[PDB]
Amino acid sequence: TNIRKSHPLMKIVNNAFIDLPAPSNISSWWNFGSLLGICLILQILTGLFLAMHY
Amino acid sequence: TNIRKSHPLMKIVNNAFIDLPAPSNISSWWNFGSLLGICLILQILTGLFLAMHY
Amino acid sequence: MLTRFLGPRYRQLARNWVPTAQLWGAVGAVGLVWATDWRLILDWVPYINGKFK
Amino acid sequence: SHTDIKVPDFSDYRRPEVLDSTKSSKESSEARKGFSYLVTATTTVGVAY
Amino acid sequence: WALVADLLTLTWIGGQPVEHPYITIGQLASVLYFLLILVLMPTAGTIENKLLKW
Amino acid sequence: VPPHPQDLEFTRLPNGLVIASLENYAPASRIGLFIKAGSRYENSNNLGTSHLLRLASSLTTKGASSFKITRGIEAVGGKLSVTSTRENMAYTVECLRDDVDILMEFLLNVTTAPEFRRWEVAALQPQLRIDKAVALQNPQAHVIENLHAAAYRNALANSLYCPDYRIGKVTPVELHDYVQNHFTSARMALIGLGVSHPVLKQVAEQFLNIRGGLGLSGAKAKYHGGEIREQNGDSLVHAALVAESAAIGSAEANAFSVLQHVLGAGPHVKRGSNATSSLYQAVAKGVHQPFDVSAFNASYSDSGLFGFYTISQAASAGDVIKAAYNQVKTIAQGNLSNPDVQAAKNKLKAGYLMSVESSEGFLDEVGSQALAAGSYTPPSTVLQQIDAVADADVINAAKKFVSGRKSMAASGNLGHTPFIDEL
Amino acid sequence: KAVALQNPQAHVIENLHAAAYRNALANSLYCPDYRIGKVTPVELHDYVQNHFTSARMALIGLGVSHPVLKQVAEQFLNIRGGLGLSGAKAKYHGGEIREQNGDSLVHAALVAESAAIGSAEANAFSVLQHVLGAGPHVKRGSNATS
Amino acid sequence: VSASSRWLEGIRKWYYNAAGFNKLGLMRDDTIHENDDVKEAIRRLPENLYDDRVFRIKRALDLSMRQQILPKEQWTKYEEDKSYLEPYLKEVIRERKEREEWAKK
Amino acid sequence: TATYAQALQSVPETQVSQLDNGLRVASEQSSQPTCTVGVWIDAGSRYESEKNNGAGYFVEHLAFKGTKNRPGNALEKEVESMGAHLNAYSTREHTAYYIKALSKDLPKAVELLADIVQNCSLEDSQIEKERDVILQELQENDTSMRDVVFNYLHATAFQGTPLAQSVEGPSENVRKLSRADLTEYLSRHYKAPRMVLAAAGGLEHRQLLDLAQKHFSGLSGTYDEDAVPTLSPCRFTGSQICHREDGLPLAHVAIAVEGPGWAHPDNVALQVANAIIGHYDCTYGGGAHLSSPLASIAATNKLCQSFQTFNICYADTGLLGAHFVCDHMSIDDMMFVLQGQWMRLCTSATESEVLRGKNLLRNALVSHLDGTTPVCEDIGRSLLTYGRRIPLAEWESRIAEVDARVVREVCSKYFYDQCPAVAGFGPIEQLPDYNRIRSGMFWLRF
Amino acid sequence: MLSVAARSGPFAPVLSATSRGVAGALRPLVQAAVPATSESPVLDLKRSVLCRESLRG
Ligand code: HEM
Ligand code: HEM
Ligand code: HEM
Ligand code: HEM
Ligand SMILES: COC1=C(OC)C(=O)C(C/C=C(\C)CCC=C(C)C)=C(C)C1=O
Ligand SMILES: COC1=C(OC)C(=O)C(C/C=C(\C)CCC=C(C)C)=C(C)C1=O
Repeated sequence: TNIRKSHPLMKIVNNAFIDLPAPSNISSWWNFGSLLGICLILQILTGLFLAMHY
Repeated sequence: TNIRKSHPLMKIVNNAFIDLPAPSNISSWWNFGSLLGICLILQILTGLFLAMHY
Repeated sequence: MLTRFLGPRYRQLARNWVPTAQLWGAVGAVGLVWATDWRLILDWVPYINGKFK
Repeated sequence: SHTDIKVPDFSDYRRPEVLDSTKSSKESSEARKGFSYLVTATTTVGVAY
Repeated sequence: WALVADLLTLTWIGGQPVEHPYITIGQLASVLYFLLILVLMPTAGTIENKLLKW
Repeated sequence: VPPHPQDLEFTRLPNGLVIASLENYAPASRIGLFIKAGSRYENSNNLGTSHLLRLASSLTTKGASSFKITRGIEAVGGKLSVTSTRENMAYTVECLRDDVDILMEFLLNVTTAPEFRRWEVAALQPQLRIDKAVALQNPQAHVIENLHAAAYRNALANSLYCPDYRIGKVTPVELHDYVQNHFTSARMALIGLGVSHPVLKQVAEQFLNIRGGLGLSGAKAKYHGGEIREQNGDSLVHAALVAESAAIGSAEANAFSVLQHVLGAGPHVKRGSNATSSLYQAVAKGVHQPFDVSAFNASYSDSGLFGFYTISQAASAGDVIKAAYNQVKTIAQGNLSNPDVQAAKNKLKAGYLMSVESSEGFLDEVGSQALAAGSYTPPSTVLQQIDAVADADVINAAKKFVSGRKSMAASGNLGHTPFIDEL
Repeated sequence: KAVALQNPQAHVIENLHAAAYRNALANSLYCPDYRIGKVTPVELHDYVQNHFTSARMALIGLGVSHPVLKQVAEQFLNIRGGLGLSGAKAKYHGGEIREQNGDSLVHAALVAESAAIGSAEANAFSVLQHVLGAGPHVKRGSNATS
Repeated sequence: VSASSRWLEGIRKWYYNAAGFNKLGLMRDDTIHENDDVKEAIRRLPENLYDDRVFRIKRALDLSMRQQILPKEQWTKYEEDKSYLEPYLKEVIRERKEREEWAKK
Repeated sequence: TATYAQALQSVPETQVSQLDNGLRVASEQSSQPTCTVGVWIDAGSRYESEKNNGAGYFVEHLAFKGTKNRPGNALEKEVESMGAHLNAYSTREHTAYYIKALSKDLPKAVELLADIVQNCSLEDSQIEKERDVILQELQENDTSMRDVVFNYLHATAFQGTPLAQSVEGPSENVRKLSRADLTEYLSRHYKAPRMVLAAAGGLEHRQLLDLAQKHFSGLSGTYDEDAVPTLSPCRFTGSQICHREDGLPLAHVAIAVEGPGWAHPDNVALQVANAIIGHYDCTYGGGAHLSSPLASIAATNKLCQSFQTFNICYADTGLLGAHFVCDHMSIDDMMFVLQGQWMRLCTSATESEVLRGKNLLRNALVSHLDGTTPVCEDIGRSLLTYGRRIPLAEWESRIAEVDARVVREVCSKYFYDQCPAVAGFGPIEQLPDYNRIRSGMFWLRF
Repeated sequence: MLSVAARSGPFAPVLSATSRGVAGALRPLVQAAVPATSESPVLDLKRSVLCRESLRG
């Protein structure tokens, strides 16, 4: 066995961003899901720093 | 098949609070885990309402 | 294409569940009424006249 | 030999309405569920409040 | 594409005062939005199926 | 005050089909289509085809999908069962009087318009393995299957259960071929119970006029002899010793049946010593503890296997077998009474009459008779035929067993089980 | 057992022996299916104690010296308390075993009792084997002398 | 038969060409959306058709990935477009509909 | 051609007649050349003490081993020589001894039955041989998981009552029961008003009567009086017995609510509902398409090897439920589906399925009453439990009256929110906890 | 007196839709349950005996 595949925490990562079987032909348009992911974190991070003075 | 056992969302619930095999002899002292759970939510809920005026 | 659920058995099914769907609605109503203190609906109930007039 | 398998006396734990081997349990069943469900009904009423 | 184009119209109108042109075009675009999604797009699918002998 | 009965009506159509019906004023009805299509008609290239076929009675037909057959029959609370022997396949269908019509239709559809769809047949293959495992938990089934494999080189040698290597390999085309060439008019019989002759005769003339298959009762079973031995460790050894006897229908067959009762078939008393059983008392005398024995008698269209079957602890096998064999020898040397043959005759007659007491037993006897003989022989004449058997006929059958080339099958821990050579 | 049994020859020869003898040589070189999982530690112990004894043994060496092997044998191989000779005696019986298969190819072996090894007759059989034909001598040959 | 039928046939041929699955060597039935009825029909296909169907889908997904298309001569021609799935799908639906009728009584 | 309905009327009325004893003699004359005669007795194990238990099972063993007029093996010799078959059984509530023989042989068959049922020779050497035989049978019955679970279910459902006992008794009783014990049990129970001579086939009722007076006259006449008790009711409990044994490869589970006794009219509606649920076995053809949803879901999802619903009847009580056999990881799904079906029927039973239930039941009734043997048994048992013979036409009428409303009312009464008796054996780690099985006996939807 | 299987002896399998798979002709067994130790499974990889589609009220 591996470490990625078996560890309770890493499993989740592995099954979602590493070994996840993805279609070979998805195009940009499929990128907006990860981009929303980034926008969500970007909104939270700059949002927190603003809350430190607002 | 059931509904609890198979549904992606309910599975998690089932595996954590319904069919979870638990030892038959745990005593009060084992309750503090759920009590911390309640305290965490209680702190968040009253905490939010205070933030609406603080 | 909901013509799948149209027939004698489904008609028998609907009836068997009516007293239950009706009693569930009575639960929902009184439950809504008692939880918001529905002035309009409550004032008619004999006791529970804790709003005097 | 599986015929030796006793069933331990539970008189020590049985509700009074179910103490006689001589008679039905069906009679006291309603009162018995009644009593136990009244407890949970009163409780929910309490929690609702 | 007419839905996306109709949504440009809607935002453009939305950013404009409720005076001349703007009222009736923004009124008709609203009808179009719902005529498109609710009636036109489905009808097209049925037609397309038919052209394919499906 | 019971109603005066009715006679069975019997009819051979010119195409060879036979129709027999009895109007018992019964609440239920029973219709069976008996066909000469048992495992003996299989060959080296298609073994197990009649097994999968037997398991395929509810697959879709023209005129009736699988779902319909199942739901339709269950809606009226009836049955559809297929039963096979090395010679026949019998499709029986059961239901109350008022429902004969729909059941008849499903029957005709299953037997004359099967579609054997690729995917439905693929899904059914695993059932052979479940079906075979369940039969094979009775040690008798292995034994008798090996007994036949050992005795014949041919057709009767085939098994009633699909060989393992064929599970998953029998094809839709092989099922189609098996039906087209065996399920034909000249190889068929439509028997009815609780129906009327015109109706069965109408049905047969409209739907059972199929012919273009093979012809008679065989390729001809060539009795050969030999032995099959299966090491097992079961604490109990099962063994069967047999020799060629006589084809069913012949006078000699009845002699063998009477011999079977002189020696001993099943028991008559719950937990009894089995006093009138020659074989049993003969083994018991010199063997102390767990054992069973019984004469065995199988009769077919062109052959027969008669002898005995023993069950015993691994170490007593030799003794049990030898005692049994010697007991038959004793009758072959003339040591047979007259009241013994008389008692055997009574056991045989009482049992046959008992065998057709019910609808299921009666219908099967009428169906098998129709196939084997093309006739219906009333209980009176069967009783008459049994009576014609003389003591010397029984003695002669025993003598035939003793000197005929033997066949034997045995399973268990065989360390003390003799080889024929040693009998 | 599965790996050995993928060569059709192994089934054949195992059944050939089962068919020919009623005894000891009839046994198979592979455990019967019904025994898999059932052979016990006590049965292994018993098999060793009664067969792995001095009078039934031979220590052969290659690239070693006689004194060393002889020393080893005198120190460690002096075990005896088992059975005695070469058998219960194989009683040749005869008969046939047939396994229906569908393999496109039929494998068959026809045999009769011949002679025990060591006897002069055994050599006659070995010469007969070569008159008739054992394996091939030429890659992809007609096998003229067979 | 005449002028009109050919006109509806040429309109159908026109849509077909416009639809563009042909450009990726696909056949119409390779584009069907997979619901249960369809999933079952795929299952019921014989070995050959099933294998051909996977190769076609693979050939297309590959093309679709690098956003290329097949040379014009290798496009599937309309009405040379074998509807291999149809008979299976039809029967699976027919089977479901019968279950559905029985479920009403 | 006659209709089904008409055919029910054609069945000859079972003739009932009483002796100056209490011995009821009943027969159903047919046209068959074979017949079945027997004696049904209101003696079982629900009548036994505790020390005593196994008494009748013990008598059954001795019954065919010698009488005073026919010693050691002489009886066997007579029965076998006429080609007849002699058999016997015993439940918790009934004992039977019956001969299956040629019609001419009726005189001898009754004569033998009489001799066996009265002049029994419980000879010391034989009663001593039988203790080894019965103990071996106990060892044998232990290997039958199914027989074990139904004995467990009885033992838990009927806890401190005589009904918790098995027919064969505990081993300690088998090795200690004396001849005195047996003789006393015989004296108490094998007496005229508690027995019924039953027959079926080619016999005229007068023959049976003559024979009954000829060979049974000599029982209860100068007898009865004080020492004849009735049957006390048996409290149903509602609990669980789990015999965990991971060594066995399939789990056996039997669950049941308390049913009403033999007498109750509502056994018909229960049998209809049970029929709707039906039975399954891995050798049934038709998997996915089976009508019964339990059967169908069990076959496709492979949730079991077999299952059967049942409705066992005793004096004023009974066990109503189901039994199943399955792999260790399927006990939970199996229970869920089983319980799901009971509630569905309790609340939402539909008409079409009720007709199927009624139809399955009409076929079962008639298919079973085929042959002199099942009918003779039916006559004997009926008279012991019903006091009458209930003609098929009446059973039909009772079946015909059942509609969906009745099913959901009658199932509700027995199943809805009631405590089951649960018995498990084998790999039962996944047998749901009792509280959860109890919570599956009602529904929050409803 | 035909009906090979009922003439007692040769084997006769039954398959069904609603009833159970039967394998059941004649050989000894019955007089081995008496001189006892004739075990049996209790539904080891099985089905079920006695079978069903018979009853009463
Ligand atoms: C916080 C807002 C959202 C986040 C973080 C989110 C995240 C994602 C991610 C990571 C994917 C997989 C990659 C991809 O196809 O882009 C995805 C696919 C999808 N999302 Fe979202 N998304 C969000 C809002 C939406 C919205 C607004 C909808 C439409 C109501 C939507 C419906 C879908 C669907 C149907 C898919 C499957 C698309 C496909 O596989 O072709 N999600 N999303
Ligand atoms: C929990 C993480 C977030 C925090 C702590 C946060 C906190 C704040 C604070 C303190 C302000 C006032 C300061 C300012 O106006 O610049 C603000 C403004 C705003 N935030 Fe957030 N926010 C968070 C996530 C979001 C999200 C998810 C959105 C939605 C995209 C969002 C959109 C806005 C907008 C539109 C404004 C007002 C426009 C402006 O920047 O002036 N922020 N936020
Ligand atoms: C937000 C704070 C915490 C939460 C919500 C939390 C929640 C829980 C819950 C729900 C359980 C299971 C039930 C029980 O035994 O109580 C548990 C068990 C446990 N927790 Fe925590 N806990 C928290 C803090 C801690 C701390 C501070 C520790 C010690 C560093 C700890 C170590 C453990 C361990 C070892 C167990 C296993 C105990 C056993 O099974 O005997 N957790 N916790
Ligand atoms: C995100 C959820 C929470 C929010 C929104 C929240 C918000 C607040 C706010 C606005 C105050 C100032 C008002 C006041 O002093 O009463 C406060 C005070 C405090 N909170 Fe929280 N809080 C949250 C969770 C917590 C947690 C997890 C703890 C740790 C148990 C906590 C412990 C405290 C304490 C000790 C005080 C000061 C004592 C006091 O009440 O005067 N709260 N919180
Ligand atoms: C195979 O299809 C997929 C992609 O290719 C189009 C993605 O790119 C992503 C990317 C998702 C990320 C990185 C998680 C972000 C979510 C949060 C809450 C931060 C997912 C899940 C996916 O399934
Ligand atoms: C078998 O042992 C366990 C218990 O018995 C002592 C519990 O009571 C709980 C209770 C935990 C809850 C309700 C989840 C709360 C967590 C959050 C973040 C709200 C868990 C998990 C458990 O494993």
